[PDB]
Amino acid sequence: VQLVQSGAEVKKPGASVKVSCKASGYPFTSYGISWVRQAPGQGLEWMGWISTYNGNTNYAQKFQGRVTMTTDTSTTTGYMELRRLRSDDTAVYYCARDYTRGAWFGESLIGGFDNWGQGTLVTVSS
Amino acid sequence: QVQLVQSGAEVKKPGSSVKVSCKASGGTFRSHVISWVRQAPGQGLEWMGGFIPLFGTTIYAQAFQGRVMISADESTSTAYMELSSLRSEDTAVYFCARLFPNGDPNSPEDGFDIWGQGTLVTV
Amino acid sequence: IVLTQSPGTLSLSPGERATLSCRASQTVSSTSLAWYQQKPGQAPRLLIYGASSRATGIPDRFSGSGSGTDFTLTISRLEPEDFAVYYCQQHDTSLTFGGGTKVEIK
Amino acid sequence: NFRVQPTESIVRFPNVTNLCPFHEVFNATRFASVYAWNRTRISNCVADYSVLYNFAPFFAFKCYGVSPTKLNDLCFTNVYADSFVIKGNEVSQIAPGQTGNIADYNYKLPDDFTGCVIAWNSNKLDSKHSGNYDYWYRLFRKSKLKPFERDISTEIYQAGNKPCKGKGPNCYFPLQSYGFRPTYGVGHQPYRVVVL
Amino acid sequence: DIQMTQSPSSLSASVGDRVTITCQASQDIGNYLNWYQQKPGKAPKLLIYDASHLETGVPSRFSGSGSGTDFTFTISSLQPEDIATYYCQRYDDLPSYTFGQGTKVEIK
Repeated sequence: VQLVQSGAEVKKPGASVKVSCKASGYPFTSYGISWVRQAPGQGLEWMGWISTYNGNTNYAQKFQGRVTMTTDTSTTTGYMELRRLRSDDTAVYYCARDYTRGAWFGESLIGGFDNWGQGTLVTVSS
Repeated sequence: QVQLVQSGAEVKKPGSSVKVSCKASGGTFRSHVISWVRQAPGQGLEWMGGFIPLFGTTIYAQAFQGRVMISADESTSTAYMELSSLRSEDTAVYFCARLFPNGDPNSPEDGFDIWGQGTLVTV
Repeated sequence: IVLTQSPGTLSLSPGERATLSCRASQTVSSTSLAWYQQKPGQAPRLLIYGASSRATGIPDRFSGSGSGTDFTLTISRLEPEDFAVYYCQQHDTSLTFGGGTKVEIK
Repeated sequence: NFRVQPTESIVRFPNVTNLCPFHEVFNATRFASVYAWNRTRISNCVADYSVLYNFAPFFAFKCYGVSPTKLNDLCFTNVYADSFVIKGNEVSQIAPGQTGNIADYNYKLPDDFTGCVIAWNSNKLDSKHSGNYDYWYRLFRKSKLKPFERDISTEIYQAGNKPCKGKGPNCYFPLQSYGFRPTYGVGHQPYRVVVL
Repeated sequence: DIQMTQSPSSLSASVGDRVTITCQASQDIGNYLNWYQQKPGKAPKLLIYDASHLETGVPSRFSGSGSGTDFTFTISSLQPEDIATYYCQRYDDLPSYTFGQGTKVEIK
């Protein structure tokens, strides 16, 4: 509902990211947070999705080992973790509560990518 | 084709009932379960509740739910909203419509809405 | 497949991040879906091809995102520049335009 | 003899048990196709309902079932929260007994105990003044479906004048894009509704 | 400006009521004519742009027409809800936004 995200994240060509996503005033456990990568101009690249219940994750083959979506279930702050950062990899992503694949099952359910992350404007500028 | 002539436009005052009539315009009422539109003044829409004279008991308006005594007497060429215990909340343009379950096998162009005229109630 | 500009009367004053749902129906990839701004009574501009994406003509102040059926144009600090009429398109599936969500004023 | 003493300490078994899919249906963006009633099996729990009572006017809080209280307190396995969209004339039919047009073709409810079905109009939320034609429902599906099923089965209508597929001319849609407008009655306003 | 007025200004008509609503300005508008209608208790709605070609929304009932000095926003067939005050802004190719007076199409 606010899904508080990080900002102009300063990573490097050969660093790993811990993007923030404060799972906002919703019952965190009963949902799943998807993500898309808004590569500048490239609409949004399908990032993946964390099941806020169990952590079932449909990553992106693009970022197979790169994107490794994790979360601080305690302080409810989503951490969609991508290694392989670089200037060409410096592109903003967002959170999204995945109601397409309704959580708890990793299975397609009614609804869209639900309420969204603030925005992680990853500045890996070189 | 069909017009669903409605009564008029007058104000009604608290405690009492507001009478309006969706009147029969040349047959084409029997299936045509005369439900009832409310159209809250300018804040929002509403459905006054209507009666189900199609061979059974009546549905009541969700919004008011208990003193919406919506009777409608189709053979008499009159409909009614029959809202006993009115206060002020009305202030609206209650329409008579051919609400979704009200098409004929004729007049499919006036499909599932043959609206009325409207009735300005207020205090 | 249909599109739904939810905040038909989104009233956020300039200088404040807002959110404008144009809210599709399918899980359409924005590879087709887009946005088209029209002056309030003129022909649509190429607003957001890619439906989140900023091209040449669009300033930074215009913001937005979205996927699936809940496209939320999370507009950033506003301007009268951003007070035209924006119509989120769907290049997918027989293009149904948008009809609604302007950003309004006091 | 001698003793009494009061001071109530009622430190409780749980600590931080997961709430429920509650505040996820009460607060979802996109509900299901109406006949595919998005019943789930609401999850393990702390479904301590009070987040129920807080909400702004529901316009349908009338607990279709046991009293609108005691749900937080009582402990049932799951209340199978269903999720679907309607428009008011269909919403009128969403109640125990109360069989009518949509609980006469599409969405029926049993004798009682439909959890605490909480309807509300979604004017700003499911239809734009373009008169949205989005969410498909089934009038003339075949007949009224039996109390409280899940109807991803959207069996087509027996419309006669033809043996081949029953459908009268051809394709008698139990696929009715809800086809409403923000300028109708709320009987025909967008309606997103939570069921239990 | 052409300082937009409409001339018929108060065409009274119920359901159907073969309609003529025309935003004849002071002088000629060409293809620079908005035709407005306001939905009460809400924000305005611009149905038609120059002389014709209704927006997606506010259905065909309110139908734009007329190309000359007077551009005719006739209704083919209204219904009780089409009570809407027919003022008319004029999109001037550099913004001037001169709206109208209100040619409300009524019901009893």
